[PDB]
Amino acid sequence: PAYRILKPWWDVFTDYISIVMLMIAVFGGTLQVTQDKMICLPCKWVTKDSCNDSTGPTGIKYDLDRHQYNYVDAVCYENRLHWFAKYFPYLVLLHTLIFLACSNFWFKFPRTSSKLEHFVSILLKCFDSPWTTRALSEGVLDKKEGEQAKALFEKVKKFRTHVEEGDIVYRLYMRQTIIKVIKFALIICYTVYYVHNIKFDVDCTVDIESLTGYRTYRCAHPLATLFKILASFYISLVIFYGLICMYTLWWMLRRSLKKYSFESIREESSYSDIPDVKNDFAFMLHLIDQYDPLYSKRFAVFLSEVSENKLRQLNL
Amino acid sequence: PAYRILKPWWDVFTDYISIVMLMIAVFGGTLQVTQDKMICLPCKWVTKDSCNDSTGPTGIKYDLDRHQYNYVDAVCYENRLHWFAKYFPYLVLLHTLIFLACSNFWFKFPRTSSKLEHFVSILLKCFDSPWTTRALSEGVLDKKEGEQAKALFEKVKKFRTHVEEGDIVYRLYMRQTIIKVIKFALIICYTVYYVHNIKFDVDCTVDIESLTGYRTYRCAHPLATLFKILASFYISLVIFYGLICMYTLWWMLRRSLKKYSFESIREESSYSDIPDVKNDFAFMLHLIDQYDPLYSKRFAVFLSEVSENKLRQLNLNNEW
Amino acid sequence: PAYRILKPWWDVFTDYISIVMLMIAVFGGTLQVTQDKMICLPCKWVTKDSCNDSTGPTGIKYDLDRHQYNYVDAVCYENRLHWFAKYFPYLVLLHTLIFLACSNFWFKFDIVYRLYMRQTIIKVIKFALIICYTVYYVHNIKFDVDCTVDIESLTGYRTYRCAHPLATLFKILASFYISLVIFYGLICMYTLWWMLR
Amino acid sequence: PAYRILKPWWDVFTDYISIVMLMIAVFGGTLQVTQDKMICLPCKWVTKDSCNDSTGPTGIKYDLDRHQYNYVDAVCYENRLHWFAKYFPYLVLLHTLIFLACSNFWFKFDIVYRLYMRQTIIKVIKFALIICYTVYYVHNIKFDVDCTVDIESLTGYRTYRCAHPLATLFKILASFYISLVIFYGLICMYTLWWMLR
Amino acid sequence: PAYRILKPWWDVFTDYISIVMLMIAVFGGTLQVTQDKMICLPCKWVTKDSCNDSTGPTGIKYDLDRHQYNYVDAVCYENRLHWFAKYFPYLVLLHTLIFLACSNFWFKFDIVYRLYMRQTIIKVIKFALIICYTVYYVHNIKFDVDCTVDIESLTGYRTYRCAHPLATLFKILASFYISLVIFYGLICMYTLWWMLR
Amino acid sequence: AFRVLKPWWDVFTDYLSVAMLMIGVFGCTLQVMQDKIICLPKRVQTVEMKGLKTDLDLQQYSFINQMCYERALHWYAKYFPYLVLIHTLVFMLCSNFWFKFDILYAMYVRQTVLKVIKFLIIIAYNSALVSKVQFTVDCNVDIQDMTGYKNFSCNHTMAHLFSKLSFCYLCFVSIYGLTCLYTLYWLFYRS
Ligand SMILES: CCCCCCCC/C=C\CCCCCCCC(=O)OC[C@H](COP(=O)(O)OCCN)OC(=O)CCCCCCC/C=C/CCCCCCCC
Repeated sequence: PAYRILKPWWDVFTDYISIVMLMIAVFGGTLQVTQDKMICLPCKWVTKDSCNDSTGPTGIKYDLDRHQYNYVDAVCYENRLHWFAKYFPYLVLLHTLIFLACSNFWFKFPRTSSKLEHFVSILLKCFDSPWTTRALSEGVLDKKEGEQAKALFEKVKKFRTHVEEGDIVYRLYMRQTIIKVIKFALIICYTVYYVHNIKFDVDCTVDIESLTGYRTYRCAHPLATLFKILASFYISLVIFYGLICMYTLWWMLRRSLKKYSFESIREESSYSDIPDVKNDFAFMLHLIDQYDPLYSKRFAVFLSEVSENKLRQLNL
Repeated sequence: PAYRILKPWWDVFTDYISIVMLMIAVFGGTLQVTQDKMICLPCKWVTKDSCNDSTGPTGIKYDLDRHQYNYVDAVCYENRLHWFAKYFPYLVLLHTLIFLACSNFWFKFPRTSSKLEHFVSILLKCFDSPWTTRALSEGVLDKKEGEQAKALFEKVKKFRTHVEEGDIVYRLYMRQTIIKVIKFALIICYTVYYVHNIKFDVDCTVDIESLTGYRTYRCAHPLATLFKILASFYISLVIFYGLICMYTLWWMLRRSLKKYSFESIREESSYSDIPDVKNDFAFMLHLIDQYDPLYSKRFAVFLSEVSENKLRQLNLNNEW
Repeated sequence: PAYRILKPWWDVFTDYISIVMLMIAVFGGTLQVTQDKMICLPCKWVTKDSCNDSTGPTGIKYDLDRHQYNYVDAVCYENRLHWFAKYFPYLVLLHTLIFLACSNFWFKFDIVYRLYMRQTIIKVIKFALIICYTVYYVHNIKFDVDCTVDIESLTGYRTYRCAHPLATLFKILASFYISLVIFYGLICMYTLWWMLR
Repeated sequence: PAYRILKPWWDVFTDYISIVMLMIAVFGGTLQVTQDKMICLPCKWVTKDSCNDSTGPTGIKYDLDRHQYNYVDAVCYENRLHWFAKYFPYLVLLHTLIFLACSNFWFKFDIVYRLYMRQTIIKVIKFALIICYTVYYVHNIKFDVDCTVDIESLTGYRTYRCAHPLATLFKILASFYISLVIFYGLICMYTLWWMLR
Repeated sequence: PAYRILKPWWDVFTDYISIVMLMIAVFGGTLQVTQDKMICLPCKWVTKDSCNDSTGPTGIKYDLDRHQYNYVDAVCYENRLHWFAKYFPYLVLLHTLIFLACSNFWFKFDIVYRLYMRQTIIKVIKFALIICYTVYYVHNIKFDVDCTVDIESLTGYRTYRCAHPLATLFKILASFYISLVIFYGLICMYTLWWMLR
Repeated sequence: AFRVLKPWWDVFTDYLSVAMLMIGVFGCTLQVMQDKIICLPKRVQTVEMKGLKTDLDLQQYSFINQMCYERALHWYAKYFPYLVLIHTLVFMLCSNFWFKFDILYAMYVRQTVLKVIKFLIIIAYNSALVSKVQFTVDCNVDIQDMTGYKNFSCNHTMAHLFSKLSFCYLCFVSIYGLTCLYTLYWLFYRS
């Protein structure tokens, strides 16, 4: 849909980070689905609901069947294992889905999507028109090419009139980035202060004494360390994502995006009456600047009435 | 395709919510197919078919084989596990499929499909027409572009006559929205009332003493709280869907969508002859205004007859 | 392609119902391939090849290995489980494949009118056969199946009481499958009604 | 592409038959790679390498561990199961692939007409060999399998009576396969006569 | 796209080697999720954390439940196995992703010449570091692991002689990786000379 | 389209290499299965027969399984699909070597000669080492200290399948080498 020119480097980096967070979430989720088991063994010596831990050695017989063990595993995996250690992959699924929705909201919101595709289409049309090249290099003009040149001038004028009035795209991108930064802050706060609860050895005390005979059990969690690693790795990526997001907000407070200055482009060129555009038109011009200012240079000559005068006398 | 112009923001929102709902359904379905089980342990001491819940401690011996234990898990998984905890993902898949079929119901229904493709085709090709630029600019008219503009004028008049008679698309969209909102209400009701039955601990009494020796067993359903939170998550999605649909229904009852007015466009433009379209014409024009007013502004000229007279004058000067 | 003008509303809904029935078919086939089995416990008390069904409770010692249990499950799946309860997803696969072959035969082949009329008659009578033949046998899918295979010389018992885990879910498939077939026939009814009017 | 004018109805029908044969081969290979096994219990009371087949009932203790049982199952799966019952999916896969290569021979290879003539002779003679070898060996698959591998030095018994759970499936698969091949061959046979006349 | 003809032969060679080493990493990850365990058998003669080893043969009774065995194996795997043997596939997966991202970073962003400078330098330096760290730790992918955790309060033993099953194959997989990277490194040095030409 | 300069031998080799890759994927799927070897001790301690009590746990049995997989089963018998996959990757890499490269004649005969020698080496090695894929295996690992038995007899579950796959693989490489030798004969028969 040729929207790639409208997503700057920060948007592409955040989308890649969200894709790899989706990968992390999928891997952690399938591991938690398939092989997230807890191996619980009772402790014989109880010291006030605490485990005492005290020629040829002989194995310790608990007289427990293979289902009694599976029941105590389920009970101490549910009741006593901390909820983050169980539902971290689902948390990162929800968070990366919300991040992707925030990123592509203004792409999929028709009120701003229509304006965006309008702006993209006319930029692409002005990219290939040759009056742009004649004006920037500043004559022969074929009837057809002069016709679409004047038509494109008229679309530029009407579309500047249509877009310059409102600031819905600018305010929506404001809302998008502030929501992303506040949710990144919440994600880091809760994840940082909850991550340490992933532990390989867990001592559960669930009182299934009527069903197994033991009160306190010591359980291994073979997928804890891996989760820990993934958690750490996931946290690191959010750091990267978080940093990138702040850049965008910093950029969006670096200067007022609701106004644009054509001083450099019209100063280096002959056409000195190119007007300084505002609002949504200025904002998507800023994004195209962050992609390539050559697009802004190529488009800037259709905004002047002096170039209209030159085109009229050349066409005459 | 180019049907995205007919889908406002609420339709896109519901489509994405339905995609996520289908993902939930598939995840729960493979969970129930592969890992869903029960770990059922007999109660050694019982009191009237109820678990009494009664020198280092030692284990309790049940003298049950692995095959007897499998039988106990199977029987207490069918007979005493709540059916919601078992067939929640299949219910979610059914609800998602019905929602998706309702969303694309007017798309594939031929009587509305023909109107929709005709409207989309002539709207897009009217947008592509340079006569809109030449007219809202206000002769500048080639023989060929004047000919295709006359053909498009004829096509627009023909389609207006063809589609003004029936308002079937508006009624179909009304029916889809009302069906979606009532299905949201039903889903929220039964899911809220039944989500409390997904619990980890289940006391089963299946009366297989002749085969195992124990009357009552205590079972742990491992995928219970998960099947709770997913369901809770699912409920949240439905709420969003419903709210979205609610707004859509409100949007289709605040003003009459079968009476369109070109007052703003025909006031800001020089043409004051553009009439007010009705019925399905008005409904699809309102749906397009939910996309942008620009498409309606560039098609209002082709809907006008004074612009047709001006074009006819231009072609008359072109030929003569 | 451009043949959508030759596919009316009934054709579109029948095609969508056919795809949905194909999903049900492949789901049932995957379940049969992966998780279809039985759990069979011997009956301690017997009375002429029938389970007699006759302080703290204790477990019954069947005195059998795990592999003799596996042999009992295999033999009571081969002998005393009904063939339809074992082959229902495959029969539904065959019905859906032949149904797609009948519905889309004229696309891949007054010749066209003859094929269309033959396909309509075939699909109506085939809906009737499918609904009758599936409603008739749907009671053979039971949770509990008592098996009696005479493997005493290899196991030590004559009677067992198997349980089929994926049975009732198949029921939840089968009725729903039948329901889809019902809807198909309903559409067919309207088509025939339209073919009368 | 636009080769449907160069592909007549018999080539398309044989291609569809080959597709069905391919998915039958895939299903058989999947079943054999995941769920294929045998379940062997020794014959406790034997009379000259033959199973004699003879207060409540107690399970027979063979005193074989689950691993000894696995050893017996594998050893009897090789040395006594008929080779067709084990290699049917691979045989049908090879036959389907060679049929595909033969049917799609001119599409990447009056010399074209003579090439099709030789291709039809090769395909029909392979059909003849296929139908002969398949028909002769369909009835060489049985559920209950005798086994006399003489492994008394490792488990303590000589003769075993195993169960082959998906064996019947293969027969049924083979059964359907026969029909496909016959159809394919019959269709191809017509083509030969269609070019002979 | 528009970058097909710019790449020389060595770039295509690097791309092919990257794809091979990509699916090597992926297949290793599948093996790690599937069959990554290790089986510990407790030592019957333990004298201060040391396995002494000082008619028909008979087995040894350890009197451990299968679940105590599971606890022993899990603890000896997450406490007495080197991070390299446990996380070989996730680390090589990270190396694949970083290598591919650095190979294609200039697409996503003489600034282009300086970018491709930095990417080639990063590629060659990471080749060097990967070779160093891999050959420095390749010895720890070995079968026999004498684990000693002292969970005798739960098992009654203190040392176990485990043997990692998917290790030697992992070893040869690792071997394959380094050999591939070696050719990659060779090609990389060529690129270095070109971009130092 | 180079199909004009692609005679029958090149297309035949392409389809054969696709078949090689399919065979290698199937063999890798066979090696994916956890149950690989099954080991029981030897000389373990109308006539009614009784089962011999090996006095072994499940984990002891698994330990002997992996040990006899280590030290008794042949390396080719354990990574035959692995070699097959690597060698078909080599086949598809060097099959288009003349296309992806009197220099034209030179690199074409170079491609044909390299393909021929790879075929001949594969034939020699496969014919030499194919006999090592046996079902009944005798294993003499020294795990008497942990299990109690010093000699074992094992069965490799899919050894027959690997032998059949190797027979099909040898037939495929045989057709490959026959058509490539015909290519070499056509190339060097005339200038
Ligand atoms: C948060 C949700 C996000 C998405 C997650 C979707 C959930 C997917 C649901 C299940 C997926 C696979 C279904 C498997 C069912 C069959 C189970 C089965 O046969 O038994 C489990 C079986 C045996 O396990 P245990 O006996 O514990 O192992 C021995 C202990 N040492 O476990 C397995 O290893 C399963 C087989 C592995 C394949 C499943 C996928 C695992 C993830 C693969 C990682 C690498 C994939 C790379 C992707 C390639 C993409 C190009």
